[PDB]
Amino acid sequence: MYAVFQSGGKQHRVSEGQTLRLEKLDVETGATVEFDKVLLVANGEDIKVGAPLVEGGKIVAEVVQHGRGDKVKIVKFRRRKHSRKQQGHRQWFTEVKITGINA
Amino acid sequence: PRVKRGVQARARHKKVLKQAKGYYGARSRVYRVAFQAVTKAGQYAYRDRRAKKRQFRQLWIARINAASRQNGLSYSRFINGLKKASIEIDRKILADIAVFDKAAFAVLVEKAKAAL
Amino acid sequence: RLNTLAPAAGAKTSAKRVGRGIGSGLGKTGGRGHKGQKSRSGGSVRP
Amino acid sequence: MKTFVAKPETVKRDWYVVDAEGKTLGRLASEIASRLRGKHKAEYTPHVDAGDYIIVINAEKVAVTGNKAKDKVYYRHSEFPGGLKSITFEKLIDRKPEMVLELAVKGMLPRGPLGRAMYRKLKVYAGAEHNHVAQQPQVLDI
Amino acid sequence: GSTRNGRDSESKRLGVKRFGGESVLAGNIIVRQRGTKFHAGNNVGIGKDHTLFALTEGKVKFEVKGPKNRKFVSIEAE
RNA sequence: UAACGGGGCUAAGUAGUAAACCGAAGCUGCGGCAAUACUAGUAUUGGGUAGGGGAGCGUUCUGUAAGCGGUUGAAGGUGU
RNA sequence: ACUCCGAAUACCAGUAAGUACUAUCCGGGAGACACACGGCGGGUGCUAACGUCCGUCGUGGAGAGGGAAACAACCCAGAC
RNA sequence: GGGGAGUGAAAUAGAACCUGAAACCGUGUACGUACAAGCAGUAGGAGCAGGCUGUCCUGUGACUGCGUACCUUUUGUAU
Repeated sequence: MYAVFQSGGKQHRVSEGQTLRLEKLDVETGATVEFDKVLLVANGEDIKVGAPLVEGGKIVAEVVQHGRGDKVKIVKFRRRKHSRKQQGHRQWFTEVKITGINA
Repeated sequence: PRVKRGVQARARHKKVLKQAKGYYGARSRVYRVAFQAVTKAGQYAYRDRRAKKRQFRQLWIARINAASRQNGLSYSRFINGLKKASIEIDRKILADIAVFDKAAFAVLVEKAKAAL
Repeated sequence: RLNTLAPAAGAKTSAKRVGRGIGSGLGKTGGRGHKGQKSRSGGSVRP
Repeated sequence: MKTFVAKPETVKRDWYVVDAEGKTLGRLASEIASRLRGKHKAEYTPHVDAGDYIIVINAEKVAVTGNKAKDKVYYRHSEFPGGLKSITFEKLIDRKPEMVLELAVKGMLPRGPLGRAMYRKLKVYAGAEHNHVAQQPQVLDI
Repeated sequence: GSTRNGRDSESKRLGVKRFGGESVLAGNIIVRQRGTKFHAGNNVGIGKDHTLFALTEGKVKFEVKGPKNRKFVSIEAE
């Protein structure tokens, strides 16, 4: 059984017991989070498709960790024009473990 | 007071050289070539972080088109169908479904056909 | 207390150091522009 | 998380047999070319040959519209000075039937290592027979 | 292999300096002209170079008047 | 070849009609940073050469310091 | 380099709404005064030139991204 | 010239002698590489090899997309 939900600005096909990193959520570590916006549930041949959302769709998950992702370096370099610029980036994430998928 | 540049001068050079590990020839050994190399790698990395988002979406669309056409609908008609059916599943998921759950894809296609 | 004294905010200002790279914003030409008399060492024009 | 990737080890490539007789060269070639890439599969991975073996029979019977039979010219340069060689469609169908379609497909496939690999999976034949009974090719109306 | 031409005077910035409806102080030059392209009407003087200027404060008014249908600049009391 | 980018095309050309879709660092979504206004939140803004302005990092040396750390291992070097 | 006539625009001024930190003034610091192409109005040239000289607007310069095969200066569009 | 022995706290402190960087040159090991076209990377990515224990880490990198160094000087430079 899997379901598709919307978190961050993104969609996530997820199954129970799946850890996955999302855009930072305003939730404490250890917390339960219930995602309301479920687009599709699938238990075997039985496929509930939302239009947009599945009616009683709820994915519950535990907040594992809030973290910073591995650094990205931004290099801007305009050749022959004496212009260069650097900038680091670490994107914040929330790790969530899916506990339950309610169809 | 007189400042000698050695210790810090080396640290800068070493930083770049460490970023140039794995490049061919001078590009991993020689600071003047490595620096140029590590800069162009950063430039490419910026351009490609954008273009990754384009490449992946093209791939999904190509896969969804394959799957839809196996289920007797064009990609173009399928997306319209889904829109009309108010199904807001992304191309990334659709393409995941087309590979991993062919039956569900067919359902979505049947829903899409009905909307058209 | 010799380790605790400090100038007023605004009192001290770092001098301009031309020709120390791109980031400073005074690299290369050192704010002299490109070529001409005024860019040359000893290239001032009599008021 | 990550988009699926077809694995060169795992990818299932099916044998098919296409009859070229009476088919527009180009229109035929474009379909074959897409099948060789595996654009027709949901597992289509650009860096992997997940395509299908295509046998073509009756390649000498491939059709062409207009005055293309007498006017379509195939060029080759030997790389010797003044080493350009021309043959028309009709003459190349006589000399080397199979080349006509193979050339068509080759153009429509990507350039480089993988694209050369894809073309390897095209087995064109002038007659009605082929040597790949053991591969048990399915008929395919392309 | 040369030009007998080459020459031209400096442009004399002639023209209407204050148009219809403009508020002018006494003295303000209104028109700079060569001859009386515009004639002086009420509350308007004419200089030696035929410069029309406001004799009084008010609003510039252009007007065709008279048997020759000549244009006149006047200052209207406002 | 070499005056469709190529294959190739008799429509995969040209004109049109209908309804789609693809398509950018544009717009939107989600997360984050900054400038400037306002009242921490809003609102706007953040391509950039010459150039102006602002804020910092690190180096040597002086005080702080006969303090503090150091042969139970300093500096330097080389990895993580 | 004629005018019995005569626009569109543009400009000057006034009145008025809405939007906008705009306009102006006085100081500190500059840089620049080789421009390019494209559109439009022209001179020159052959209504030749990736020619040349002006007017005006755009882009490039100092601007990435998508399109135009590839293509500063074209089309779309401004990259925290 | 070296290897032992011995000296020394230390002998990769042995006189070509404190530290002992880089260029540059070797030996060994892992992975790749003999149908493949270009600023040599980048985004992706199989396989293999080491760890640790496979929605890990490390090394390598078949294959795919994209991609003509830097500086200077210029209207404008892959040039």
